[PDB]
Amino acid sequence: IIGGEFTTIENQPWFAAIYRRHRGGSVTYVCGGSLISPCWVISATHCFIDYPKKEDYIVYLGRSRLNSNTQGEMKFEVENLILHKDYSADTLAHHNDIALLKIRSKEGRCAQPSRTIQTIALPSMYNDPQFGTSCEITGFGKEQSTDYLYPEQLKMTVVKLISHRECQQPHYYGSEVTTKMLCAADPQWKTDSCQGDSGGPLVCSLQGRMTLTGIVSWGRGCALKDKPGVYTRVSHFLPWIRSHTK
Amino acid sequence: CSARGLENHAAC
Repeated sequence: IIGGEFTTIENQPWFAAIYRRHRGGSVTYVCGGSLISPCWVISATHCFIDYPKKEDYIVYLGRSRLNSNTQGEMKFEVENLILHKDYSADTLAHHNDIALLKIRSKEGRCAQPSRTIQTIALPSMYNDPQFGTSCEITGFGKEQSTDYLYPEQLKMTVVKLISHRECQQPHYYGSEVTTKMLCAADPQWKTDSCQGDSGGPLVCSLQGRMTLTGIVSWGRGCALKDKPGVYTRVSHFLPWIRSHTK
Repeated sequence: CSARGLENHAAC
């Protein structure tokens, strides 16, 4: 998250921290995700496509720090890793960038809701906030584009939704953005998602309800003029999600 | 590789 503010998991208790274990045993952060039911996390396919083996991953819930345990957290293996059949990628753009992880602990259990671990609601179909609406993004991704390290503390920021028609303009992303994607940015381009924020939540308040509007997917740079963040538009994948949640 | 869409990719 470029700019924004530090936070803790109470302020985004559906946020899932996804890591990958290496051959040799080191563990590294991959991507964010969101808890949509006790046994399911939703994320982005591009996070997993090069290493698509479920036994490679570890999922934490209730975690506010990247490399240190948070009191109350829970740790899960990945019982199933479901990537979208029609995934593709450009040089920049990722299509159908959505993934489901079914989570199960060493004891065989799913998430247990607590002050630090909650589900987030999915949107009603084809129902998105109007352009210019302020929504929030959360993650452990870089704080500057040139950084080498990820922040140790979770961050969040606010960005505003951009119309299809505006995001479509050559000097933005032209044809790269489809109707199954949502653009969002800061009016001064000063805050954004970045590397390592992928898979995480874009949350808007919809009919007085906090709703998973988007999933962090792609962008040219970060916090770059005329280059918004691009999000998978969750309201256009409800049959896919409904069906795969077994 | 320095940005979003290539997280966890072998070529990065």
